Amino acid sequence: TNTKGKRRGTRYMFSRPFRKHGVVPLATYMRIYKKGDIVDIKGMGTVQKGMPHKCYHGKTGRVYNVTQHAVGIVVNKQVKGKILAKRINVRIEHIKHSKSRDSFLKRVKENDQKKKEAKEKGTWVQLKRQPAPPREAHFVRTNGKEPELLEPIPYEFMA
Amino acid sequence: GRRPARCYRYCKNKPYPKSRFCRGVPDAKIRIFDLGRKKAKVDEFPLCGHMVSDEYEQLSSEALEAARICANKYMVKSCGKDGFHIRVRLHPFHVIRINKMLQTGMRGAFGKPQGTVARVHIGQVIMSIRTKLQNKEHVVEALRRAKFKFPGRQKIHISKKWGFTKFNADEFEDMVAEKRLIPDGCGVKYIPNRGPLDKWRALHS
Amino acid sequence: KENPMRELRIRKLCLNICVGESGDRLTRAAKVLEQLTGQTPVFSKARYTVRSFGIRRNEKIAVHCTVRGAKAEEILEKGLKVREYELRKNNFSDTGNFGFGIQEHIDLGIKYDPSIGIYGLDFYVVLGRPGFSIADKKRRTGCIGAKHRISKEEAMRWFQQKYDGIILPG
Amino acid sequence: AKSKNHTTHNQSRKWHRNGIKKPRSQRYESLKGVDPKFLRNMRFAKKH
Amino acid sequence: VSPKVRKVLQLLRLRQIFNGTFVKLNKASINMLRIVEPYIAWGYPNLKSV
Amino acid sequence: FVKVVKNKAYFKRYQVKFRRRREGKTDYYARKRLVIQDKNKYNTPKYRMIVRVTNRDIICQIAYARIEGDMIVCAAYAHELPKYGVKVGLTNYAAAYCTGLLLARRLLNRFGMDKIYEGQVEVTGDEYNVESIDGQPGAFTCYLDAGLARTTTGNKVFGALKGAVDGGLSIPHSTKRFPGYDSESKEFNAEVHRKHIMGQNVADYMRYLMEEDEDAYKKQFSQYIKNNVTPDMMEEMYKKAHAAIRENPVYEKKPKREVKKKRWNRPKMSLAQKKDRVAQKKASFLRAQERAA
RNA sequence: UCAACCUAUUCUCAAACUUUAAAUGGGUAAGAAGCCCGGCUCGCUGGUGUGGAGCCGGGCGUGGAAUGCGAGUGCCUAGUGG
RNA sequence: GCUCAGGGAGGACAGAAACCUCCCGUGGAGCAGAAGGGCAAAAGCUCGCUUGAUCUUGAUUUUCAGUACGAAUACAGACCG
RNA sequence: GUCUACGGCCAUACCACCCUGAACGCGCCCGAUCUCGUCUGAUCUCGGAAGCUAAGCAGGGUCGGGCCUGGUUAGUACUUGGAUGGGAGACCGCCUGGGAAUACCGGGUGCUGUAGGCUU
Ligand SMILES: [Mg+2]
Ligand SMILES: [Mg+2]
Ligand SMILES: [Mg+2]
Ligand SMILES: [Mg+2]
Ligand SMILES: [Mg+2]
Ligand SMILES: [Mg+2]
Ligand SMILES: [Mg+2]
Ligand SMILES: [Mg+2]
Ligand SMILES: [Mg+2]
Ligand SMILES: [Mg+2]
Ligand SMILES: [Mg+2]
Ligand SMILES: [Mg+2]
Repeated sequence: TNTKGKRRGTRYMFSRPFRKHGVVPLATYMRIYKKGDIVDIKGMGTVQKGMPHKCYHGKTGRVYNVTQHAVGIVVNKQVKGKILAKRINVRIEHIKHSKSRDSFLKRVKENDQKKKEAKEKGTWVQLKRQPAPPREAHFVRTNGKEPELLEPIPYEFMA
Repeated sequence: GRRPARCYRYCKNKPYPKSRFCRGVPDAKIRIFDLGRKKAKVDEFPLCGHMVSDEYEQLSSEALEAARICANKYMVKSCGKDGFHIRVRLHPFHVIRINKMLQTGMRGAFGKPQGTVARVHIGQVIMSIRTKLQNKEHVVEALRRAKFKFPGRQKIHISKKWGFTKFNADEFEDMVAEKRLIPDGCGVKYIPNRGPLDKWRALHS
Repeated sequence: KENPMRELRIRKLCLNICVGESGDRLTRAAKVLEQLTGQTPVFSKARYTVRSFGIRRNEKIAVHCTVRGAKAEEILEKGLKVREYELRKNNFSDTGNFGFGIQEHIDLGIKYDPSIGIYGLDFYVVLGRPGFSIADKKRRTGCIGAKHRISKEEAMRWFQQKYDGIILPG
Repeated sequence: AKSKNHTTHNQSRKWHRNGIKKPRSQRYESLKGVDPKFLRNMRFAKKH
Repeated sequence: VSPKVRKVLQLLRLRQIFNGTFVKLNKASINMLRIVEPYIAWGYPNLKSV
Repeated sequence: FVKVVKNKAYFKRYQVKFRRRREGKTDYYARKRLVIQDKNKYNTPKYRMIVRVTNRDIICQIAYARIEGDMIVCAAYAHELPKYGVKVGLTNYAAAYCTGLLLARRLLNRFGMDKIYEGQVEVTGDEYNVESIDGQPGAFTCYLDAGLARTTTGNKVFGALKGAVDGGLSIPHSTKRFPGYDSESKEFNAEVHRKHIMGQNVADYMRYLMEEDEDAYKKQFSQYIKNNVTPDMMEEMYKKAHAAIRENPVYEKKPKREVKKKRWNRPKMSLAQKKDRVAQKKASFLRAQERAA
């Protein structure tokens, strides 16, 4: 059986990247988190206070509490057959905002501005994102030259 | 009392080297790897012939040295004493294990280190010969006699490289004449156009 | 004419006496070079324990000082007037630093006391130049560049133009 | 009398037979665990 | 059936053997068909086929 | 020989410090413990009073940290003290107090809390710290930032601290480091601190040298002699400085000049020029060798 | 000369080595519980009707990827654990 | 407040190795231990002052049945360094 | 064009050597009475301005090492899925998709926020 330590098997997980050791940069401290900000977890070995458990490295949750040095977030952990939306308390530097919510917020304010525009004009814009359609019909100009002939080059055992 | 090589012939386990963890490995049998007139510059052996392999198998250290001796004997009777350069391009690092019986059985089953093998990919060179341009059939016959000391099926290929160098034989003399290659014994050193040009003027003076 | 901020000036003269024992021998050697310099010394402890020397770890076995400025120049001129203003060539470090070692401190002009005895001294003078405070100050620590360092030959020609000394090779 | 020791074989089909049900999504989840000084402040702000 | 393929077949509404369904093509749908693709034969039908 | 320490492997696995830590100007340990707002405070600024004492003037700024940089709100330098009446001597404890006071009164006039929060109108030297009064808007609190001065007793950093404290900034501090706190008996007399604030150590040393020997006096204090500051000038000169600072604190900017755009540095050599110069080096070396042969 | 050394080169490796570093895969999101305004409360935070949070009040529906399908929830419970 | 292992060059007895100095020195040292992570104006070494190794209710993580004990993480109320 | 004070991202900024720096600065520098601290005013602290770009630092150079970023290596190695494919095996080929890394060869060598100077 394996051991059941809190940090077992995290040799390459909580270690810093190559040539990014040293002092933590201070933007990661100066960022501010409201409640309901969608937040990634990425644990870090330069600090040990407030470590997210190795079940949560990479997982993304939602902030339900912000404190003086740490936030409390609500992440989904899957254990054997169920999913638990559970509360953890993570210090501020194991954490980034998720841009997955920010791209949606950009698209919402863009859809709302071009809904409040082109309602007075009368035209009907498209707001859903249809997926990448098949390529429509198009001519290919072979301007001048014949296409280049290819053939498989014969086997030479170069080893 | 060594087990026959058909036991430890396939690349079965994770590569398991003689290290801090597997200590007490008995000494590998092959230890001389390069011989012949190995103190000879690359201007005077143009031909290179490789015993290349064709099976993803494990060659043993004893088979490597038996093949070394079988090539060496034939080339010292054929191409004089010091008119060649043999080098075995495999060094055995994988150590293999032996669970010996004599009554426990299989409880506590993990082998003592027995011997040392080399794991060989498809197209990985086993032995390689550096000779002159008219001792080509002697190279072919030497590696053909050395195939029968190895398990599995090996091929023989005369290469387009100038000896034991990574540069092509039709371009070697042109490059060394225009001073991009500098002889230093068994090999040759390449000269880029990236250095400080004090080395450039030192070459061209 | 040369730029007056490249003057070869001594930065410190550090002296020591390694007695190899503790107690009375060491404390009277401390009294020796306090009597020499005019400032109290510091006892240098031993890092290791090596029983072929008879010293053990953290045992006080040396006495040293560092003197500056004018007092350094007077002590240095007394050491060169005991060795006749004549030094070997190997006495010069690659960084231009030099130094030597004298046999008994009576020769400097220190009056003898039988409660004191005699001790050999080791003089070591590190030179400088205006600007070597850069590598030692706190707030913006930098190095000192290549044109401003002290080479071995430009230090020994300083020696034999400022003390008019004789260096002998070997 | 040895036996098989650990297995997670039929566990996947056992889980997805009733389905991996994602957690209960509700507006207005609770407030226990929130910073109690902030929760004092919130209760006075509701009280007045 | 591998369970990923069973789920994509349940979304394509091919349950029994030798059923058929029209499917319009886009980037989501071609990847959905290609996860299934040892289990289906899918083509570009004529107007007579429709 | 010796094995080369600074080889390819050394330079490729070498990790730098930060830029400001390479130049040594900032201490990131103290900077992180000093500027980082509590995360429940939620974008509320955390103000600092930076004191940096140079060789020839004293820079006192206030600063709160954002992600883009450090926003400075107010700035006060020692080299604008001739506007207020300190002619020269810009890097002593007295000018440190004056620029701390100037920083405080200039910031409070920028925020419009100048009639409120006078602080010590007259300076005493003992402990003070301004209390925020009720109904009127609260006092400005900023925390002191000394950087890399070894914060021992009598530091001009703490001179500028007492300047901002008597100006009306509510900087938390204790009177252990002001000049006057004797380390043996552990008290803090105010009149010795007041002598250091009014520069009476300098005036007493001025009278000391002009009694002892005049040559070292003229070598030591020379711009005082050019600007005719006798030791009897000193205390009322700093009092007039404190009065002028407290009754006209706002800063006048110098107007922008039409710059003629002359290039003082050699611009970056281009690729065509550098491969052309190495072509010329190779051609010139070959022709010099073949005409020497 | 033969050595260690040192400097560029070269042959072969690593489950418990690594600068690089895939495929498969793991979370989150793809709106009405969302946006945008107007305003009150707080003993928390506070240069600052500051910051945050909570409460009212109003206006916004193109239901904001594809595809498929009616869903959520509560008892009691056998058998199983070679 | 200082920089470590190691190496180079000097220096009375002194040496392969005691001590003093200069220079290079991205951690090649140290942090009690087994190893892995982590760390350079520190988490290392040396000082100064000390008892937050204290009183107290909750929440959460960790193995988990999502139960205990242990260990740990943000807080909160004092009393302090 | 440029610098100081505080910085952000932390080498496109580092490291070795060389050249050039007008004005303001930043420095080196001159001192130790007082504050302070040492074996030593070297450091730290404190009081200054006789001198100097010599160093720091700033800008620039090197067929520079490094780093960053492209090409090549290569649709190679590897790889999700498939066959009643091959082979005695080892392993290999094919279909459906995804797709790296050295060596080698080019390009780049700090951007920039807030406050305040200089270039009368
Ligand atoms: Mg096996
Ligand atoms: Mg069985
Ligand atoms: Mg069982
Ligand atoms: Mg500090
Ligand atoms: Mg039953
Ligand atoms: Mg510390
Ligand atoms: Mg001095
Ligand atoms: Mg200079
Ligand atoms: Mg210069
Ligand atoms: Mg380069
Ligand atoms: Mg700038
Ligand atoms: Mg003009």
